[PDB]
Amino acid sequence: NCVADYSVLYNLAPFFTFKCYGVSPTKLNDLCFTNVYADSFVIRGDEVR
Amino acid sequence: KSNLKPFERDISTEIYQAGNKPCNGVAGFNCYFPLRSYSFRPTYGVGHQ
Repeated sequence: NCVADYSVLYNLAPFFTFKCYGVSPTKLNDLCFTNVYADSFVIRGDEVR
Repeated sequence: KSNLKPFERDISTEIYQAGNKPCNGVAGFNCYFPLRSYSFRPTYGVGHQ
């Protein structure tokens, strides 16, 4: 029950690895999809791929 | 940039800009290369053959 305005969420990232599948990275504002989940951690640099 | 008319051919590979700040060949932040590809290994399903 809110809007996730990613226009500022991708932010002034030095390098945003936004490798995304199933949708173009820009066409999500007009989408009105269902709930979203958030989780994060930290990984050593080499194996980010 | 936008949608193309029926029965049209375009070959332009110019860098595409979405969030301003054109890269001018850098292909980095706020810019994506228009041309993409994928592998064709035989061990793929009917949804990728």
